Amino acid sequence: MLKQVEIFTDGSCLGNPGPGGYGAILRYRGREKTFSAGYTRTTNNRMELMAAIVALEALKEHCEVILSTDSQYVRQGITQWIHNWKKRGWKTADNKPVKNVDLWQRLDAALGQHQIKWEWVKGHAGHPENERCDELARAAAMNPTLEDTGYQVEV
Repeated sequence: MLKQVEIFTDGSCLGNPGPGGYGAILRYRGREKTFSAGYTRTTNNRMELMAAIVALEALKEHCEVILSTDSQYVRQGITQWIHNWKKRGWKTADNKPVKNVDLWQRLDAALGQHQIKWEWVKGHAGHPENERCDELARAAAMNPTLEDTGYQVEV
C-alpha cells in the first residue's frame, strides 16, 4: 500500500478551440482509479487543468500527494502566476479576470486541502502512467460527450 497519493495527468485538444479531452490516473486507498472525458469545444490548456482538477476532487481527506505531468501551462501557473494572482484578486495587469480563472480557482480550491509535491516530467521521458494518460486524453478528444461551460473566446 503506497504511503503517498500518486497522480498522473495529461490533456489534449484537436483545435483552438476544438474537441478535447483529458486522462488522469490516481493511486488512492488501495486502488488505481482512471478518469477520462472528451469535451466538444475546448482548448489544450483547459483540458490539462481539468485533468488535475478531477483527480484532486476525488480525494475525500487531506492527503500527501505527488502529481506528475509534462504540462507546461500547469507548471507555469503553479510556479510563476498563481501566487501573484491571489494577491491581485485574480486579475491581469490591465485589470481583467485572468484567462481560465474558472478552472484555476477550482484547482486552487482543491490544492489547499492537501500537501502537494509536483513532478515536472518531459513529454518524451515520463513514466508509463503519463503515456497512458496521453493515450486516454487523445481517445477522449475523438469522442467528446460533455460541454466545457467555462470556455470563452473572450475573457
